[PDB]
Amino acid sequence: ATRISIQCRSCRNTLTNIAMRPGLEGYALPRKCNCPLDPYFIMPDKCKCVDFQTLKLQELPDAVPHGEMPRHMQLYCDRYLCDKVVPGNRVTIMGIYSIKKFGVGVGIRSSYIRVLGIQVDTVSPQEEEEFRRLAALPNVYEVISKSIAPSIFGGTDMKKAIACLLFGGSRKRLPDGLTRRGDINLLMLGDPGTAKSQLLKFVEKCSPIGVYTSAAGLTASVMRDPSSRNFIMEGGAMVLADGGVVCIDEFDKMREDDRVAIHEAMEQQTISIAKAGITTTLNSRCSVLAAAN
Amino acid sequence: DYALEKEKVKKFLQEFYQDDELGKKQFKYGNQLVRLAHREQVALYVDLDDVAEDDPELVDSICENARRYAKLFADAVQELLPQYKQYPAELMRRFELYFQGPSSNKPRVIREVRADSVGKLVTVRGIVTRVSEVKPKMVVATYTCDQCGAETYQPIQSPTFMPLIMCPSQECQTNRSGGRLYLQTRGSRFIKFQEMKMQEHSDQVPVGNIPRSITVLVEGENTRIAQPGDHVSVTGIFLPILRGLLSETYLEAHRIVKMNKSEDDESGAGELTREELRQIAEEDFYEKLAASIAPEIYGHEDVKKALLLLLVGGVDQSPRGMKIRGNINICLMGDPGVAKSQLLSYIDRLAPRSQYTTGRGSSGVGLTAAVLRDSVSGELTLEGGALVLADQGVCCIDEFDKMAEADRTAIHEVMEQQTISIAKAGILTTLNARCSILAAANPAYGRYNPRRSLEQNIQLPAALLSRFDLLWLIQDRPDRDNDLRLAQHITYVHQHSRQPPSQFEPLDMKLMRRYIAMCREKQPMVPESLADYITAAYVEMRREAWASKDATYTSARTLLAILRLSTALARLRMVDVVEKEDVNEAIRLMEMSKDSLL
Amino acid sequence: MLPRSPPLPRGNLWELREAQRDYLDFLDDEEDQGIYQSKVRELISDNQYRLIVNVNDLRRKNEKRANRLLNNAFEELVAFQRALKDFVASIDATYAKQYEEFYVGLEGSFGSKHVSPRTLTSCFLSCVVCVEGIVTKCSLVRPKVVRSVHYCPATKKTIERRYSDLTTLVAFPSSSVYPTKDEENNPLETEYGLSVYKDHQTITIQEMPEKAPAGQLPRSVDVILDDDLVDKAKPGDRVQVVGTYRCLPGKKGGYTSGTFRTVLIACNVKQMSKDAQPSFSAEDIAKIKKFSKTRSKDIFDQLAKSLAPSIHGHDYVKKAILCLLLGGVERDLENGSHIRGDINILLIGDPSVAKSQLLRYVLCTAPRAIPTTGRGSSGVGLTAAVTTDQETGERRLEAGAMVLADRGVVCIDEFDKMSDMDRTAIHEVMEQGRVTIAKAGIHARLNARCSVLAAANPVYGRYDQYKTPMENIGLQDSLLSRFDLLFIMLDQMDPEQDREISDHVLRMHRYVSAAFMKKYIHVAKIIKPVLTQESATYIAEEYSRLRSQDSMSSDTARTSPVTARTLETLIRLATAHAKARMSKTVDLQDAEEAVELVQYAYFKKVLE
DNA sequence: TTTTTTTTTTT
Ligand SMILES: Nc1ncnc2c1ncn2[C@@H]1O[C@H](COP(=O)(O)OP(=O)(O)OP(O)(O)=S)[C@@H](O)[C@H]1O
Ligand SMILES: Nc1ncnc2c1ncn2[C@@H]1O[C@H](COP(=O)(O)OP(=O)(O)O)[C@@H](O)[C@H]1O
Ligand SMILES: [Mg+2]
Ligand SMILES: [Zn+2]
Ligand SMILES: [Zn+2]
Repeated sequence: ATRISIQCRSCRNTLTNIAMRPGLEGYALPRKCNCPLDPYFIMPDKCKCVDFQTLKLQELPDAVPHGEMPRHMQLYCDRYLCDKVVPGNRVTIMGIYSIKKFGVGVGIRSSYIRVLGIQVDTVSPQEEEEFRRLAALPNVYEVISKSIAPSIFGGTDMKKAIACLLFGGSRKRLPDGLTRRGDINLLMLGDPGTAKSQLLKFVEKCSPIGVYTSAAGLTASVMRDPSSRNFIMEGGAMVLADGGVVCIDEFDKMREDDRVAIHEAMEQQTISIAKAGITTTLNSRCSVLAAAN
Repeated sequence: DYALEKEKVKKFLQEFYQDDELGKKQFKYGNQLVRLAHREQVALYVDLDDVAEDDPELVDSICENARRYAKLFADAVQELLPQYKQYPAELMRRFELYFQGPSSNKPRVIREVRADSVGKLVTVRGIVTRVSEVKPKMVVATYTCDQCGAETYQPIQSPTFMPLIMCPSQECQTNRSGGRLYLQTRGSRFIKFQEMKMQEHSDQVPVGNIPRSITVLVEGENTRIAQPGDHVSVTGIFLPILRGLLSETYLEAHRIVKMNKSEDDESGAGELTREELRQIAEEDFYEKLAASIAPEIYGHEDVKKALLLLLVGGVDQSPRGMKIRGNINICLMGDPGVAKSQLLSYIDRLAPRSQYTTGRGSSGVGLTAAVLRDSVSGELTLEGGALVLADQGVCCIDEFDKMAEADRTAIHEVMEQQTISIAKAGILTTLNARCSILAAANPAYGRYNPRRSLEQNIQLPAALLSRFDLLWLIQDRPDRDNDLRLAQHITYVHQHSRQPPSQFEPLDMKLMRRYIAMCREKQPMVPESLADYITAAYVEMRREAWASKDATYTSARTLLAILRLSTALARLRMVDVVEKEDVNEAIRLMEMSKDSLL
Repeated sequence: MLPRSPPLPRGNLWELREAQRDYLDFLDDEEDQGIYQSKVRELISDNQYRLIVNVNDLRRKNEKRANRLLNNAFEELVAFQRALKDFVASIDATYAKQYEEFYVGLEGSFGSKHVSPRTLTSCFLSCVVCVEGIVTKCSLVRPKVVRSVHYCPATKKTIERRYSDLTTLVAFPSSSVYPTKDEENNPLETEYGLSVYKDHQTITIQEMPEKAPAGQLPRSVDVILDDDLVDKAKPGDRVQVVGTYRCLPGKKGGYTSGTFRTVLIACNVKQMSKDAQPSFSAEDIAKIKKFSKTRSKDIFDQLAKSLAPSIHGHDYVKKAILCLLLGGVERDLENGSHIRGDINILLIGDPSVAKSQLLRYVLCTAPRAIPTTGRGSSGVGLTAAVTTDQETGERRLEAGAMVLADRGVVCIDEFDKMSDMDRTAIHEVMEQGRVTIAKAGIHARLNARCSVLAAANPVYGRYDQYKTPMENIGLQDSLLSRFDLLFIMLDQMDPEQDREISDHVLRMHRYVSAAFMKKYIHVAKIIKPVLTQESATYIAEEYSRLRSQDSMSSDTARTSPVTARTLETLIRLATAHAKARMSKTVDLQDAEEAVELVQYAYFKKVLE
């Protein structure tokens, strides 16, 4: 509330146009109506309001004197500074270092920084043609499969196939709603000789969405939460990868339960756990690039 | 206005006739008012169907307000009492008045009673929970000024009240301008009181919704009626709680009726008629009931003869301080699809106090009794299991071979001594659980097979096998023509939704549930002259099962079967002494229970 | 996609005196086409409080008022609801007094007001908005007074009192003192029967997941339902509330922080998703009564052929799955007994025979179908598990899968990767139809009348066609009796079938009516045919011939035992075959349609 | 909204 208006209760006397002060400080309603002691209430119909957020600013990482956890400060944004920054940004605040007035020690106050200035630190038509002509050129196939594994060399078939998984087929819906897959799966069997970890890292890096996994797990779990003392649901990786690609190594190391669930997930393309208090479904839409041993 | 209503109620109270009294037209409330005036009675359940017989208008304006009217009535009777035979007119009340619901209203559910019926006469159905214990609630506080030698009173309405320090008598104040007055718990008046919660039947809830509760303030005479974990129907006003504008509400009970049997509690009308003594006196009364138990099920003429003894139960002795139980336990080992979970579901509904439990969906502490903590108080309390809630009745456990093996030895205690002795870390006690158990199980791996003998296609440790007086053993071998009759029975059932009419007709469930309760309380004896017959029979058994290659483990606990399986029969025939004809029936049963293997 | 109207605009075809005297003129409505005088009467014949208005009409009638109503919603809705009681007294003054006050919802197309809880800024204060999103909690319905009625036992008078709080459209905070002695002389006594209370709830809308920018914790908003709008929303829905926006201040100790809490005083609710198909056209019911009469010979076969065209072969299995989708008739005798009326199907076979496909189709066809696997499902998580609450800390019984799917379908794939201790938790809920739980502090019996469709891979990985049907299935003869139909989807390597199978699937990869089986089965489900003595003597014979081993054959093994439980699966398949014909009387052509299915599903042949 | 001790359901 910025411009507030009150009213008496018994005699119905009004005292309007009262202006609040900015920042985090309230207001002291009278008690001398001119009627019982504090006869004044707020009229909700007549009170102009403005938005306000409240952020939390942590100090840069390269300025901690390196013995402890960085300290942080509290901000107070206003009408047009709200919804301007997202947790994870770098900023430069110009504010009025001040104190809360909502009236460990005897005379201690709280403190914030009333922000009044903020900063942030950092497809095309013609681009379409370098895709068009490249798709149209006669030897369009090998030009990609040549530049998708520079370090590792030998047997371009194992690189020929990987070219398709990055594009994939198309998702069809028959009249019956009986949809069809739109992704592929690959297994690279053979000794672990570290020649394949490079390839996993590459395909993960050059993917629109992609995750390389060896935590919570791959598929969903049901875990007894300390706070709730009850079971909660943990969607793992294959529910976060939407259309993306998931890379896996050492296909015999994954937890027995987890391997069962990944089997069913590649079977049906969704994970549905029916356990203690959990009956949900999570659509798994990703691509499995597995490496065996 | 109400001044003219206090007359239109006095008329009705002094004028009402009734014919069903078995006599001539007497006065239903005419006798009541005299009894109340002679302090031989406390409550006066003014029915509302009877006001709705000559004045269907007053009923409309009672169930509309029901709070003023329940005071006009208690003033009308207050005036009429002296005319038949201290300072405030409420300390000398010594009676209370309750409305018995009008028949035209329909019993709502707890979810239905909304804010549009605050302050009206309602009727709810539910399951009791957390019934408190009786505590004295004050009504008229009596103070005394020890200085001026006086007596003063004040009446209470809220769940709280502020006492007095005045002695407002102007004389005591005027003479001396000083004096305090003490409270006193002699001249005052208390009244019994207990609060209890109700919950919805988890059946009549949306598919996955949480049941809602309501609070019931039973007080006066309705106390000690309802037991926790019970189906009940309540009739009372629906009011808000005193002390911003939102309000929490409770039901103020005026009438409480137990509806365990799915209809009502008819223990008062439970007496039999001479026209029924006709049947009970017939030659083969024992054989009519046997055929009228779950008639939808063809065959099994003998199993139904034993499931009746289980419902009647033998007699229990106590010589030289050595208790012997007087209940019967029965198991129904048998092949799949022989209608065992139908027989059990039927014996569940034919018992006053019954419980149903499944072996694979119940843990061993949930059968007997469990100690559980309250995160609000940190205090451990006891909570009865299935066998406790089924104290004087029957418990039913199907899927009995699939119950976990550590959750099954918690029954050995309840089957012999019929107590439950808990010594966990909050409690140390022995609850009383005098239940008779009836269980069903599949023999070895679903199906009996003739290669392996008994005791290896049954898989019960002898210690538990011997607890069962009758381990009945059913089989189904295909038969080119018996199957035909079974099918022509079941298809008739699915056509008409009833059983085919035999020579006679099964008795109603409501009537058998009374025939049996009358047949429990006989307590026959045993004649000495029979102790030589019985003995020989028992001896012969110990021979056969000792000179055979299939027989089970028989022990000195088998004799007490023969004994307690015959005092049941002799209890059906309404005799008061066991006769040599029932011993042979018992002996035949204990033989027709393992013949299905030869 | 932007929802700029509660009625989806794409396919809808298939002083304070001026306001009060303009609303009345709008509510006349007689002289143009009589749209609202056809609705006031309509609600009086149904005993409703409020009527829904289209602001789209207010625009065409009077633009100035339509704009002044979307920007000063309070002073305009206190004048609308007055000139509505005025207009209902102008039809039936007797009715116009039964109810304390009328209400008026809204619906139509607001220009920029169609906002999400993320865009609902503080420039919409006291302005009709139309918030969309998911409900994520509810409150406990509680009364709330709006008037009292007192009484003086001494003076025989009767005084009243009108109440008002900050959750009204007028907003004066009255005190709930409940006067007991107005004048010190006489005492008072409240009369609850003659007072007036109302309901009150408080729900929390939350932004849709697929509309969040995914970087934050999506925003929320608080709604205050009331006056028989109360139970109109359960957790997990997709609502479109249309209510005024309001800020409600406070003060704790004569000193107010400027910070306020803003709520939405709803005055209409709409479920966005249509979650039923009962709205058949009279043309549709005409088609249905035609099709049900055209040919009674071939309507079942014709129904089943069109069931899952995306699959080749498996005509028997489609027939039986249709029988599932219809169901039998649940008979409950007079004494209280009960006989189930459902069919439980089991399919075993080698990999890649479209089993999972049949399951995923039965899921979408039937309403209220629940999926489940054989490892992501424990024995207790299927039926019911005991837990506690976080706010109260007292135990309760969370419903498993097979209790949510009541009167529905439960699809269990890879039913064989389920441990022995987990199947046993079903034997009660697959035949008796209700789950019984006796845990530590819980004793309950839940209704779970459902039907099971299950798929299991055989032991040895592949069906060894030489061993026997009993050694290829691990299930014991107690569970094998529950499932009344066992289909061995054996895969055969003859070169012919693969040819047409490839043809079919490839044609599918080059892309009776589909949306008609829905209505037809949703209609033919309710019919309840009754046996007749012409067939009841034929079943009672085919069973007694099934039960005799000799009449079967030699070199023929039995997949499952024939008990007195297959007898009343004959009866169920029969009265589920005379439900497609909408026949209402089963005949000898039914009790023979359902016997060959059994003769085929029970006996298998062994090779060497 | 933290430890510590004790009972019972669940992965
Ligand atoms: N003799 C019979 N009379 C009437 N109904 C029968 C008979 N035999 C079987 N039934 C019916 O067949 C079905 C048998 O199911 P249940 O009663 O659950 O079997 P059960 O004895 O419990 O078998 P298990 O132990 O659970 S495998 C029910 O529908 C019964 O009504
Ligand atoms: N008879 C068939 N008709 C149509 N599609 C088939 C048939 N057999 C196999 N398919 C196809 O082959 C795949 C088989 O997978 P599926 O049968 O679901 O595996 P599983 O049998 O292990 O569940 C499916 O994508 C399905 O479309
Ligand atoms: Mg059973
Ligand atoms: Zn004043
Ligand atoms: Zn005195």
